[PDB]
Formats: sequence, C-alpha cells, structure tokens
Amino acid sequence: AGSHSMRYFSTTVSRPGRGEPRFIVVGYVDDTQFVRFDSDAASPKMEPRAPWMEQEGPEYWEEQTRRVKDAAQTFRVSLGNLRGYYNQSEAGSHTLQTMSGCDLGPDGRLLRGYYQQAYDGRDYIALNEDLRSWTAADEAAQNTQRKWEAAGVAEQWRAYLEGECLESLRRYLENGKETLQRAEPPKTHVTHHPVSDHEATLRCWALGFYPAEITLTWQRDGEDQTQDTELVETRPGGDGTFQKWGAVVVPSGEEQRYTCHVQHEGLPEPLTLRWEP
Amino acid sequence: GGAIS
Amino acid sequence: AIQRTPKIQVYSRHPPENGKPNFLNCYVSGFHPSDIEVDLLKNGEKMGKVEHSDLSFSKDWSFYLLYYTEFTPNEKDEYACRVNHVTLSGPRTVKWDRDM
Ligand SMILES: *C(=O)CCCCCCCCCCCCC
Ligand SMILES: [Cl-]
Ligand SMILES: [Zn+2]
Ligand SMILES: [Zn+2]
Ligand SMILES: [Zn+2]
Ligand SMILES: [Zn+2]
Repeated sequence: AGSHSMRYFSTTVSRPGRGEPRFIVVGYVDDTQFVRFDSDAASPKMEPRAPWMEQEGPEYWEEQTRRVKDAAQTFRVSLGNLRGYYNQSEAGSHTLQTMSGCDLGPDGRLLRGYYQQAYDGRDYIALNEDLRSWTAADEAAQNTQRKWEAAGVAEQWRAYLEGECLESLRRYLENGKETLQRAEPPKTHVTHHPVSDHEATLRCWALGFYPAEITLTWQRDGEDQTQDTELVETRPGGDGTFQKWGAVVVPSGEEQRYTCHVQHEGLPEPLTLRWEP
Repeated sequence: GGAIS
Repeated sequence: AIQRTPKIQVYSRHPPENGKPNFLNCYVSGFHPSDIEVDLLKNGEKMGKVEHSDLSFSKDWSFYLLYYTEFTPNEKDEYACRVNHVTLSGPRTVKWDRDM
C-alpha cells in the first residue's frame, strides 16, 4: 500500500492499596499487532505478537524492554502528578493512556507523527500536527504543557517520529512484507431471512479482509439507505482478518430494488451485490 | 520517554 | 471520569457448519474503564480454554478485546457471551446467532 502506519497504545491503570499501577503496551503496523508488554506478566518483557517479529535478535528485545520499563515508571509518576492536578483522592483508580506513532507516506516521508495522552478516558494533551506545539484539553493539562515546553519535549518527539519511528516501520514492512503488504479483498455475499410473510432481512457480508478499513452500504434506487441499515462495527476474525455486515429489512416484493456496495483497498473496483435466491 | 506529566 | 458501555458481538471465525471445528468469538468494544469480565457460555455454562487479545483501544480511547475459543457447532448446543462492566446494571448476555 502507498501509506502505512505504526502505533503504540499504552494503558496505565492504578490500583490503590494493591501495588504499582499495571502497565500494558501493544504495537501495531497498520491493523496487525506485532508486540506486547504487560507489567503483570511473570517476567515482564517486550514480546513478539506477529511471527515475522521473531527474527529480531535479542538486543532488539532488550532495548524495547528497557524503553517500556522506562515509560512504565514515567507513567506511574505521571499518574501521581495528575491526581494532584485534579485534586483527587489516593483511594480511587485512574487510567492514563498514550498513543504514539507515525504514518509513512508514498513519498517515503512522514505523513503525520502522533503523541497524545488521555486521562480517565478523556483527551488530556496532544502533540499538534506541526510536531512543535501542544493542545491541552483542560487547565490541568496546561501544567503538563508548561513543563513540556520548558523541557523541549516536542523536539524530542519530532526527532523520534521523523527518524527512528519511520525507520522501524520500514524495517517491519520489509520483514513482514508477505502479509503486511498483501491487501486481502473481502469475500462477499448476501443472505436472506424472512421476518414474516411480507418482509425479509437482506444481510450483506464481507469476510476475511485486510486491512480493516471498508465501506459497506445498502442502496435502493441508487441512494444510500443509511438510516434504515443496521451496520455492525468492523470486527476481528481472530486470524488477522476482519469481518463486517450490514442489513436492511425490506418488503418481499421490492427485494431486487436493493443492492449492496462494498469498497475495500484490496478491490480492483467497488463490488455491487444483490440477493440471488 | 522521561517526560513526566 | 468518563464511562462508556461495551458493545458486544458474538460470532464464529468461519461460517458455521455442524460437526466442523471452528472458533467462537466474543468481540467487546467501546468500553471504559478497562476492567471487564467476559465469559463464553455453552448451554449456560462457562467454557474453559477461552483466550483473549491484548488490551488495545480505538480513536476515542475506548477499549476493545476479543475473547475466543475452539468450538464445534451442533444444532443441540446453545452458545452465548456474558459481559460485566461497571457501566452496566448487571451482566449482559448475548446469544450466538448462527444463522445470519
Ligand atoms: C515516554 O513517554 C516513553 C514513550 C516511548 C517512546 C517510543 C520509543 C520507541 C519504542 C517503543 C516503546 C513504546 C512504549 C510505550
Ligand atoms: Cl514494569
Ligand atoms: Zn505498502
Ligand atoms: Zn544485551
Ligand atoms: Zn435465517
Ligand atoms: Zn487472561
């Protein structure tokens, strides 16, 4: 594909009276998970979660583990500071989430770099697209913004996101190319289930596709039936692929007025389906 | 990295 | 703090056929905070050998998890996923619909 992404998603969750906050990190290339870390594991280390990662040598895993353990400590201290900023009790559990990563564009350059944090499920602070400034989501976060501006934190992220982030992504894309670079088109079909003598559910299926981005719409007389379509969230097959369906309930006598349209980057051109008894 | 909030 | 209620989908990896080995999936998404309880049920009873994905989250910071286990569907057996989360009045149970 012309563009690719790498992301790390970390979750830190405090548990007052029950030890250190738990720390979980997962990394993704596009929609494929490739590593994990869990501080509650027997002997916490960064671990592969895609087979093409297993060829990285031990020094790779040692450095990633060092960096994650570093982050874990930073984020535990951060949880303490944030409970201060927010005047909160030491008795309650709180959650710090971070996202970071890079999009590689077809010109081989950084399409966009990211670093953002959330506290208890809400935006807290984000690195702006320019990789030189911050958006604080509230007054508490302005504490952080001020500290980070003074410490030149943005420039450190800019260097990472334009350099090592992209270099790493390029390497993973090469090491995993046979699966990461293969867009698998959805297998599609329509099912039909009478709900009465007079109406039926037409369900449009898309199965086994990669990546997860897809558009599935029902149309009648060339117009989207979005407000009559039940559309489920795109969901994992469990085998690295994704699934989705969309359904409409229609009068039996007008079943052939309905067509399902599917768009996927793995498709030469959009598909058009219909109920075919 | 080391950037505490 | 925000709270969001879990969405739940129960489904098989491959189209189900009686007597053929498959995978039973319960995909739980859009929830916050992250603590959550998920059980796969066979005829009302908890299945063993249930695995789950590593905790991740979406653009809106809401979490998602896939719970899954091997199964061989037959007409006699009923399957379901039961989810408990702080945002719920009580556990939500979603039956597997094998004919979609
Ligand atoms: C400080 O906030 C630590 C953030 C980690 C920067 C990414 C370094 C590259 C290795 C991936 C580790 C991801 C840990 C969340
Ligand atoms: Cl740790
Ligand atoms: Zn590509
Ligand atoms: Zn070493
Ligand atoms: Zn049916
Ligand atoms: Zn577990």
